[PDB]
Amino acid sequence: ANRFTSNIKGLTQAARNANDGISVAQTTEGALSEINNNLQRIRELTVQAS
Amino acid sequence: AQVINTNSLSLITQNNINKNQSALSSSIERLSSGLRINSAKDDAAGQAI
Repeated sequence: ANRFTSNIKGLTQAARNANDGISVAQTTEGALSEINNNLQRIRELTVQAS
Repeated sequence: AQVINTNSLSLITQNNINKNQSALSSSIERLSSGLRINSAKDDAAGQAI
């Protein structure tokens, strides 16, 4: 029972820590959306100025 | 009843409910915008093309 309790607490803590990764990746994709849109805009007036 | 120290019966439902908010939030956020990707979460090839 002691081993199972320790294992369950560890699994719960790891499961809680896991969502940190998806939060970080969501922040990163939100940040790089700016790079995507700005690069597309640069391509836009690059086509314009060609 | 016999077991009370861990009420498994109450705890079973929470798993399904937690799996449910994922689909609920996904559907509502795809509705709020006119787009279906709305993120990098979904199939990234479709949004790349």
